[PDB]
Amino acid sequence: LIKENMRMKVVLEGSVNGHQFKCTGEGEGNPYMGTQTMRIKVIEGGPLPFAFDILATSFSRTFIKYPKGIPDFFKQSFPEGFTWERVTRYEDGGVITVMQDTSLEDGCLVYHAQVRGVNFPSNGAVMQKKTKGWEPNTEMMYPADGGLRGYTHMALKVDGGGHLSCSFVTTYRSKKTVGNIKMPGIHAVSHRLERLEESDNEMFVVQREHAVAKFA
Repeated sequence: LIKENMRMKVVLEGSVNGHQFKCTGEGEGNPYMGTQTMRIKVIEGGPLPFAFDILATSFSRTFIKYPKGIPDFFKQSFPEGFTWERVTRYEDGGVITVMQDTSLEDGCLVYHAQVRGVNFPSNGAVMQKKTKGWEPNTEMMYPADGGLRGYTHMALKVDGGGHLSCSFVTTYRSKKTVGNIKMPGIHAVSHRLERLEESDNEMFVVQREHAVAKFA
């Protein structure tokens, strides 16, 4: 069901520091090479009064390059797909909670994400739009009662050479109601999320990710 070329579409909605918004995206990638690109529009609430970087990691686990010898939980979850649930905590006080659903409809991956961010300091880099993308990172993946827990410590780059550290656990759960899933062992996933394009007030963003599974 997961072909060498797959398309995806996404709706992402919620609020950060009380500011309500909605974004829509579409893209494509090669799930077996771990590559994808997505074009994203802010369709409600724009221009956002915060860095889009905080939303960027919420827009795609089907596109990880897994070796033969590490079972691929996400690809095996289809046709039904999977969900993920995350709480991201930032060094300077912001917390963002995300719930995501991943499905497959008529050959296309479809994503719905609900986001709620609070307590980002008003004078901090997020709310002042002084960030400059994510450092590449490695997500540890742990098997947990028929799902996976991912654990990431990520650094958001900020103007003037700083970074904001953030951490999170992600809970990945299968939606499969018929069929089997071969569970992997502990492993890691290397991520590079790159901003390719943006409009002036980040109302339009193109980003790409490269994700590769490796032994831990």
